Amino acid sequence: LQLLNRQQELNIAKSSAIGNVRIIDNAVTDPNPVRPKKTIIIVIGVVLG
Amino acid sequence: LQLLNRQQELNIAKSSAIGNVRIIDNAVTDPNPVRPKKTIIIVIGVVLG
Repeated sequence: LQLLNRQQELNIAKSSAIGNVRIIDNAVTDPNPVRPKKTIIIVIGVVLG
Repeated sequence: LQLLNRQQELNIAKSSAIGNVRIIDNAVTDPNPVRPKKTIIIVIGVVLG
C-alpha cells in the first residue's frame, strides 16, 4: 500500500502544470484573537434580556 | 517493411496511451453516520406533536 501511495504521489506530481512556487509571506499568528467577539456577545446579552 | 514499421508505431502508441484521469484521494469512510439525523428528527417529532 505504501508503494502504491508513493507511485500515485509521483504520478500526480508529474502532471502538475505549475512552475516554481514562491513563498512570499510565511505564517505568523495574529496576537488579537478572532473569537470570541466580546462586545457583540455582551450587546446581544443586553438586548436579549 | 512499411507494414512492420506501422506495426511498431502502433505498438508504441498503444503502450504509451496513459489516460488523463488521476486518483488524488482514495476512498475513506466517515465514521460519523449521516443518517438518521437524530436531533432534527426529535425536534420534528416535538413540533408535530
